Amino acid sequence: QALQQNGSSVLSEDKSKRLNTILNTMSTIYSTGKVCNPDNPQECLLLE
Amino acid sequence: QALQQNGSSVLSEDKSKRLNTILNTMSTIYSTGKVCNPDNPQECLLLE
Ligand SMILES: *[C@@H]1O[C@H](CO)[C@@H](O[C@@H]2O[C@H](CO)[C@@H](O)[C@H](O)[C@H]2NC(C)=O)[C@H](O)[C@H]1NC(C)=O
Ligand SMILES: *[C@@H]1O[C@H](CO)[C@@H](O[C@@H]2O[C@H](CO)[C@@H](O)[C@H](O)[C@H]2NC(C)=O)[C@H](O)[C@H]1NC(C)=O
Repeated sequence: QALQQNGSSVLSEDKSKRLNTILNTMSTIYSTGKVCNPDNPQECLLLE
Repeated sequence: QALQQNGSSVLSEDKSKRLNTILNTMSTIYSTGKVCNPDNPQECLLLE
């Protein structure tokens, strides 16, 4: 039963690639998001 | 008369400082400003 699980393989190929690109997009948005000042918008800050 | 010109020194000290900081601000805004796509705002392009 530790080797039986199919995981996400039961999904169709199109839906599987859609889920993969959604996960990648969410991770990238979190990793490279920027905010900056209302008065000096030339320099922005990351999160970390 | 090539050495006699008073230049910008006739201005008051506060006004001279104001003009200098205005010029520096304008140059920096031109140099470091950037724009980016409406759909993927994570990466933004400079001018040059
Ligand atoms: C994991 O994947 C297997 C095969 O990929 C799946 O088995 C299917 O099971 C149904 C119902 O018994 C059969 O009618 C199909 O013919 C099987 N294969 C197909 C074509 O999907 C099953 O979904 C999963 N097995 C477990 C234990 O979770
Ligand atoms: C710039 O040089 C001029 C030329 O002398 C200086 O002008 C003086 O003030 C008035 C306006 O020209 C004149 O009537 C005086 O004869 C000038 N005497 C001086 C030396 O003040 C002016 O002072 C100089 N500007 C600065 C910032 O020193």
